[PDB]
Amino acid sequence: DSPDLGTLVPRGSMADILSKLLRLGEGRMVKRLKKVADYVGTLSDDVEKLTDAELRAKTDEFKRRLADQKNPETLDDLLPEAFAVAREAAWRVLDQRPFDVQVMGAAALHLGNVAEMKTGEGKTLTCVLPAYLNALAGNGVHIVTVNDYLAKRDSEWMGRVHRFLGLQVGVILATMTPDERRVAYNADITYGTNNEFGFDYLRDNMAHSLDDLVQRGHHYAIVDEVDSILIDEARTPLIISGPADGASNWYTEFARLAPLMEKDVHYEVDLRKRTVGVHEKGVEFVEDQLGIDNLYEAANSPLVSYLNNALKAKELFSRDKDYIVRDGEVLIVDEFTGRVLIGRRYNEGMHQAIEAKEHVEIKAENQTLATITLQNYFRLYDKLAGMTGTAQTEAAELHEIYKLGVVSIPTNMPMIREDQSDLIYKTEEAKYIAVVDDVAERYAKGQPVLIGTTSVERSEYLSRQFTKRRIPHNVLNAKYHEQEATIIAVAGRRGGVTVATNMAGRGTDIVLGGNVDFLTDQRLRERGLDPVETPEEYEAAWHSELPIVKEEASKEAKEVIEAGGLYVLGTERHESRRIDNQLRGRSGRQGDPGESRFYLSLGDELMRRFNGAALETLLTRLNLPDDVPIEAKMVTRAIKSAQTQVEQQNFEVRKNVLKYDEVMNQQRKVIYAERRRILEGENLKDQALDMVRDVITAYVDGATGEGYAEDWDLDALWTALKTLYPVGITADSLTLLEALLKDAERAYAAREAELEEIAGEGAMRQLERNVLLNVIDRKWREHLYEMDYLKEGIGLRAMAQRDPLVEYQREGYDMFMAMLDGMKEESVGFLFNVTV
Amino acid sequence: DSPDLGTLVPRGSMADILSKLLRLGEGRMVKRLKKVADYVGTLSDDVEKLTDAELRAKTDEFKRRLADQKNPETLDDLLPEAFAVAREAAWRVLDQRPFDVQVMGAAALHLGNVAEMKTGEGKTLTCVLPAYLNALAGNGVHIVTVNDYLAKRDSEWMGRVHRFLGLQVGVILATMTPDERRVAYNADITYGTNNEFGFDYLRDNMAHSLDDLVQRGHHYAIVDEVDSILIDEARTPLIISGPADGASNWYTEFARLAPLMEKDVHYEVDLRKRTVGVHEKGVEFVEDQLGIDNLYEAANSPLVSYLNNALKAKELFSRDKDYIVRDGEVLIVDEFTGRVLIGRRYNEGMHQAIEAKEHVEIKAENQTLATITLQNYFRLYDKLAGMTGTAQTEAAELHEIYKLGVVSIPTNMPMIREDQSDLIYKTEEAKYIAVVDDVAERYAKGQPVLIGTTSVERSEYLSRQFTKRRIPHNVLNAKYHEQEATIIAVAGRRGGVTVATNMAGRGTDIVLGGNVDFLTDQRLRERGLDPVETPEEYEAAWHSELPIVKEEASKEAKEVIEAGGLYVLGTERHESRRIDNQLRGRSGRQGDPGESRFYLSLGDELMRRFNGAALETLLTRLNLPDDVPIEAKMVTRAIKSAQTQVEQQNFEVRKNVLKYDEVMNQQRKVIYAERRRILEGENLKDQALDMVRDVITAYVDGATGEGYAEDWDLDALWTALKTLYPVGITADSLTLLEALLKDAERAYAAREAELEEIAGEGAMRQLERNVLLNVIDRKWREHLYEMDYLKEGIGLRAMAQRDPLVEYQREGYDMFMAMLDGMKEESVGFLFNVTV
Ligand SMILES: Nc1ncnc2c1ncn2[C@@H]1O[C@H](COP(=O)(O)OP(=O)(O)O)[C@@H](O)[C@H]1O
Ligand SMILES: Nc1ncnc2c1ncn2[C@@H]1O[C@H](COP(=O)(O)OP(=O)(O)O)[C@@H](O)[C@H]1O
Ligand SMILES: [Mg+2]
Ligand SMILES: [Mg+2]
Repeated sequence: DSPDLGTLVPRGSMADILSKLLRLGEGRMVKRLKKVADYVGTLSDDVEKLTDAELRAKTDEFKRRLADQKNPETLDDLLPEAFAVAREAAWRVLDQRPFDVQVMGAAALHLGNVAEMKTGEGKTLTCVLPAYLNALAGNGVHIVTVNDYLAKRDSEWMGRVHRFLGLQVGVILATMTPDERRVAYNADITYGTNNEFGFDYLRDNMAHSLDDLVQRGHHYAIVDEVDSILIDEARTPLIISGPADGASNWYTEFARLAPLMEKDVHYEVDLRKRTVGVHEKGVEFVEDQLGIDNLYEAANSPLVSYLNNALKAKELFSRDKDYIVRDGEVLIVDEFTGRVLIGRRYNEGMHQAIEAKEHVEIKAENQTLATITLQNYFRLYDKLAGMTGTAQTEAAELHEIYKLGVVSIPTNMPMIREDQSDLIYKTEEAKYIAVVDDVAERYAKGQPVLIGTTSVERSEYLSRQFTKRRIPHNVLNAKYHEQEATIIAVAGRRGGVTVATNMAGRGTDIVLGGNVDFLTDQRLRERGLDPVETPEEYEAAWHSELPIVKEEASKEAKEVIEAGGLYVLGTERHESRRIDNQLRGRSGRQGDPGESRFYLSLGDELMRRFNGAALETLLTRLNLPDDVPIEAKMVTRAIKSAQTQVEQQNFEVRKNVLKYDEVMNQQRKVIYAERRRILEGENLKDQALDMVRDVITAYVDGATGEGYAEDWDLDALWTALKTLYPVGITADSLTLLEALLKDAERAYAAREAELEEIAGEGAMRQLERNVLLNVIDRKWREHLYEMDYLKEGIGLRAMAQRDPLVEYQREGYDMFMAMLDGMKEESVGFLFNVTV
Repeated sequence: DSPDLGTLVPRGSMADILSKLLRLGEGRMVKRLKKVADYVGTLSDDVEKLTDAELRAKTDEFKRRLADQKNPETLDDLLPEAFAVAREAAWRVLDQRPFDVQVMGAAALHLGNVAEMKTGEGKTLTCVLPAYLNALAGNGVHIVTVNDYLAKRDSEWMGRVHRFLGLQVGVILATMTPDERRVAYNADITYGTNNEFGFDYLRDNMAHSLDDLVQRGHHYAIVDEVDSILIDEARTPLIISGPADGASNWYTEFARLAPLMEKDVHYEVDLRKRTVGVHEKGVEFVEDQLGIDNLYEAANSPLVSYLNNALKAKELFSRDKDYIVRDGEVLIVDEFTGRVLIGRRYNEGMHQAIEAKEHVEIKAENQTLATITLQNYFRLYDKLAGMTGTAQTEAAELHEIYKLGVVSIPTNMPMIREDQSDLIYKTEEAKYIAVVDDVAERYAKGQPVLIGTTSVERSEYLSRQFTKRRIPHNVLNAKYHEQEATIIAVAGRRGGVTVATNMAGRGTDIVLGGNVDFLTDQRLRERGLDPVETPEEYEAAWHSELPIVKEEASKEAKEVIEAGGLYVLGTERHESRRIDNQLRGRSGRQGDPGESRFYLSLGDELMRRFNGAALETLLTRLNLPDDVPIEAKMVTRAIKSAQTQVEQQNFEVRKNVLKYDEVMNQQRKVIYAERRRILEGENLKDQALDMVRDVITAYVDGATGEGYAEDWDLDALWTALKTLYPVGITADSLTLLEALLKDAERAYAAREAELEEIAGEGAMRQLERNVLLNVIDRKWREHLYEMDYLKEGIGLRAMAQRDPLVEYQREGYDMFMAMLDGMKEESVGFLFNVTV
């Protein structure tokens, strides 16, 4: 809630107004970013006149200035200086100085927006400035790319600038161990994919020791290719699944024991209150049958809950009345119509209790162990930003889900690509002869062509046609990234013909005459050089190799420009207009001439999903020859409309994935926070004592309600608490909650001192932490297994009278509260009686 | 507009009130209809004491009473008596007496409604009363059934009753010649299919001589199976198509000739007007090249138009500016977009002229020669009625399209069939072993089964199963109707197993024990007897052997009854709920016990067209086994919704077929009427002269236009007139509309006399008829070809900013008026100049 008169960088309250007018198309924000970039530009001389050592000393100066409480400075205060330094460093290291528009993009990233910068504007380097600046705070910065090849290349390439400025830079990769990740997350800047960041988030919240955590918070994430990651990939959650590792053998054991026990001798049934109470005689019976002294002595084995469930199974649920058994499944039926309520299961281990009671073999299964959606993962960061060539069409959603604004950064040079209209054909057969014809003409003239398809199979067909017309070309199937980048870096040379299935070679700019940085780096690699493993040698060869590559390139650029620039030829439409435009974008970077054009057909995958075949019937009936392009409003509408439906379907999937994830995101916050407390070694004595109180309170309550006299049930209450803790007073002594509470409170004091007797100095503090973590992990895993089934089956309730999401929340939250209550009372049980 | 107090048969004002309350479900109509049946019932003694002869004579009595201009009586007055006579007649002939409820249905038919009568209620018989009554009027009655086997069996079966009462009954069949047809249409009652009645209508309106007409008007049609014919079959029109009859060789000739002709020597071109005029020298040139004396001398060759078109083609239309040529197609392109205006051809034979000009092969083709939809066909009758077991679900459409009301006739015995709710399975596999088990159990109990499927290939798969299970059975594939009747007639016998694809065996009632009538007829025939070829002996055999047949059926019925009556097992749903119900209705006729049930799967054809796949892989994930019947308000909803959508789609196709047909139906009423005038011999001197008058006016109109002084093209006006007729006043006669018309009339009076010398009195009257019919048929055909193309392509020029149907009408009527104007111009041309 700040002011803004004569502040260069906009602060909070002004920054909002500026984000508002973004969505309204007014573009005042660009005027501002331009003012910032300009200013940074006037600091050029200051840094230009510095020594390499003196430029590197700037980092320590900034840190110093950010810790000064006598003379306070914020990252926002340091932005102009820190940018100027990074900009001059890049120039010295890479031999490329961030353009005025890169500095604009940079400031947008620092302010927490998506900078929309076209293909070829230099997003990779633009990134370095806000990354350097925010790294100074010492909390770490995550840069997200779309695959491992790219995270590795950026971290290694920009890492040179950061390491020069004295920062450490790490990557996380799929192949890396926990130890290796820990080091990478300890760097000042960490590159990686959404897969790696989120899975490490998920693993961390499963870890059984604080030493094993790999990440260190979610401070700032800059998402390269935001639309691919935050929109497209967000349709699908991150899931860790594994063996349910259930209590199958205890279920079986208690289904076996339940019959042997006798009604009203060993246990009581509250016919009315839906409840079973184990008697003194019965507790002994089970104790004897198991060779056991107390029902809570075995770690991770809640025998009380198993027993009670087996008895509830035996007495309160009737086969053919309440459920039936079909093919190894317990299936719940309704009242006295008795129809199979497909999907429903019983709760809190009751279902497994019944399965065992009906001698059903109990299913060894896989289950969810941890999840999060990309949306809720990235929502974790205190600051979020992103870069892409295409974001304005995703703006509303970026703003709703992520609170991310989108700024269109002006292009460095005037964009002059000619983007041609679709050529539409009645059949695939005809489209491809027209495509191959074009390619053949372009190739004769030397103009490099990029052909995009949408399946490997179609790319392979085109490959075969090119081969038969004798046009040499490569096919890139989005399979081997480093390999394919190698081909793409040279795709913009004369005679270039390159087929790219799906968006293959993403992230490697197709620079006319050859991508100069890609190739310099590549020559350096084959000579044994490495930005990280042999940095001095790498840098010194870079400075002499770059100028040579640029020449034998670049005069080649002159020839390609005359040939028309890069020709982009699309073969079908993608699931979105956006992705189509991404392909067009590969041509005409940095002000180059270029042309783009799609060739479509009524027999394309997309059109076949919809009305394409009807249309081709029609046109044949109208006598239009196959090789005549179609220009008709109705067919144009039909193509637009097929793609727009796929877009909308995808949007609704995303929206649904996120809706269902919110329910479980609330729940894991709580659970994950508890696990953290324990892993951190917090003193849990008070929480332990509160649970003890909480459980004894509910028991007393639950047997105390009305009548208000001796006319009550003290025998049920005493025996039930007896297994929970060593009750040390009589129902006789007092012929009440406060009484029972001091006894337990002092029985806990007794138990504590026992643990000093056994393992000494604060050993009760360690028993609490151990018991709770074990209890939370077992109970939460079990809940997850139950929640799997609930997601699935709820769909199967949908009507124009009930919203399925409401129902999933009510039942899913009920389940969660019941889980918490059970977590409490098993904890106090084990706390009192578990073997050490 | 008549009264109702004291009137037995409701008419005019009252009948309507009674139709309204029908769509409202009050059933005062049924109450009225039963009052009529009861009255007819009181007349039973009166007809019972009559001899056969006396009863045969009642017909001449009624006929004489219907004609009596002094003691007037209507069909309504005669209904009670004529019905009592027909009833008694059926009893004597058939040995079955119409039930009270059949008489009710009969009355509903006379009143022009659909009588909804359940399967097994005796619709074939019901029909005889209103058919008899209305046939008395002498105009013909058309009874429509669903195929040739049924039209022949009904005509020969009920034809016995009518023949007994002095009437002739005919059938039309697909095999019959026009002479045979004519005889059948001349009978008092005529049976046939919609195919035959409708195509006879199309041919009649193509006929070249009155001798050749087969039909004699559209007086009363009773449509048996109304829902099948007026709803279901109404989605597709009746088309007679054929070779376009090419003027192809003249097109080519004039394309060869146009080039040898010189601008401003042989012709002139008005560039501003899109017009061409052929000079004296040009007329003569063409004449000499064709060895002809006048371009109007050859009947059926409009040489003036061909020439004129060829000359427009040469001068006014430019290749690669107005049109391009592609795979020997002439395609129109716009001014300087140059893009193909797909769907567009040139008008009035200009297109062929262009094809010819470009030496494009003039493709031998097919076109519509005549059409009408079933809706417009049946709208021709003065009175319409119909019968079916299932019509109320179609009531709104019957009422709006045909003004038919729907009356549910109460059933003769209380219906007691048990329709079970559907059994839904995840996979076809599980459904089909589930089905085979039911059938096997039923077969073992002896209970007869009808198993409905929905494709030949599924019936065969089921057959192959049955065989492997050792269950003898028949597959009826809706292919050979008479053979399939033979089998179906005994399907309600013990051990009976009958698989019926689509609605196989439609029309043959599955009487428990055996359809006794069917069997009696069959037994008589396979000894050589025939209701028509051996009438006396057939009848003798019938009264003798029905009782034998009935006795041995019937004691067999009694067994089949013990076993639960007919079991109907549907295997999948049809394109409508109505049809599902037709299949169910085959069981439990006449008060019999019976059971129906469908077995469905998420894998069924119907479902695979929507979401079945998804539901199955869902259910699979919920671990629901395959043999458990799915009982979920979601899956029930899905199945209903899939069928409801196919239903709605059919309905939209039907409503579309008709709207587009309205336009062309109005055009053919006019053309058919014109053709009729000429076939009938009408004196057309007045119209001939009006045409002459019209054309000269039209020329004087165009040529005199505006400007008014000296500036007038008279030379060019005369030349255009000259080719039409021998103008006998030089334009210098006066130095104008009036004088021309008067000269034209004397030239015509001369012509009328020239014809006299060659043929004699009436010579010109016949020439007029011959010339007009030629001109009409030829331009109508051409127009039909052009409308074909118009309709195919109209959809292609559209939006949510224009209605295709409006533009179709606008363009279609425009072509039509231009066609008529063309007919007049050419007719006067031929009238003056044709060779005799
Ligand atoms: N300011 C700069 N001066 C010269 N070249 C630059 C500059 N910034 C980036 N480049 C080059 O432009 C090319 C595209 O860079 P990249 O960061 O991959 O762009 P993008 O991700 O925006 O499509 C790279 O070869 C890079 O070396
Ligand atoms: N009133 C009647 N008395 C006895 N049998 C009848 C009578 N009317 C019809 N039937 C018999 O009932 C059966 C069904 O006849 P049908 O005309 O095909 O009924 P629908 O067309 O109504 O399905 C036939 O075998 C027929 O001979
Ligand atoms: Mg990039
Ligand atoms: Mg019938």
